[PDB]
Amino acid sequence: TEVVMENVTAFWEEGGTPVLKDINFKIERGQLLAVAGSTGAGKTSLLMMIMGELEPSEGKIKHSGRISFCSQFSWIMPGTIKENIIFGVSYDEYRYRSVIKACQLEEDISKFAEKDNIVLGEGGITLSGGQRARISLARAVYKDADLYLLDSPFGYLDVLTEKEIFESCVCKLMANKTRILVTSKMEHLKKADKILILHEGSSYFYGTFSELQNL
Ligand SMILES: C[n+]1cn([C@@H]2O[C@H](COP(=O)(O)OP(=O)(O)OP(=O)(O)O)[C@@H](O)[C@H]2O)c2nc(N)[nH]c(=O)c21
Ligand SMILES: [Mg+2]
Repeated sequence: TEVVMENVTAFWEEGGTPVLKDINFKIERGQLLAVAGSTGAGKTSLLMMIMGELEPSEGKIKHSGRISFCSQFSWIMPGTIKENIIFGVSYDEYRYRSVIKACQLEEDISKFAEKDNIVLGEGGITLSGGQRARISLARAVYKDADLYLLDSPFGYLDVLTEKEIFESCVCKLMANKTRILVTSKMEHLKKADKILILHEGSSYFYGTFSELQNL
């Protein structure tokens, strides 16, 4: 197993309301876990526990190795689009190009005369929300890691572009990698190896899409 939570409960504030309550799941190496639930359900807080930023008050957690995290809030730093995606990791042309194709960024980049050297974050280009989201996702996917934590990464995308990038990036390009994707979309839940739906900190459902259909 690469990631396990067993009977996990946690609090952000000593003696507040628990942000996660008796949570259970397991992901084997290379699988995809979909994490769903309404705002404030605890999805980002669950990822923070995996990243060691929130400690359990009850229960056990297993994970090892390097993490790459994609925030639900896209961001860019001053530098070229290539520098933003590689973000300090060593460069490889094939890997970089594979990521930007999987993220549909090749189309955007081909329209600038400076191509991958277009400068972001310095008052020239103002990117759209969807462009900034795809760059943020590409940054997280380019990094080599044992576990990818993708927190609602499809912000501002129309539903067909979201579907296409889910399929080319999260399912195909990342097929061999352990992934946790925070997402609400039916096709993502259907393609995941497991689904965890959170509601106000609790496990509303944990199992497969097939199991849920049989209910
Ligand atoms: C991300 N985060 C959330 N909280 C609070 O933890 C509770 C669960 O908040 P959440 O951010 O985990 O919910 P979720 O990611 O499901 O919501 P969404 O992104 O809108 O879809 C809420 O009370 C937050 O205010 C947080 N509280 C502290 N103290 N530190 C944090 O980093 C933090
Ligand atoms: Mg969140």
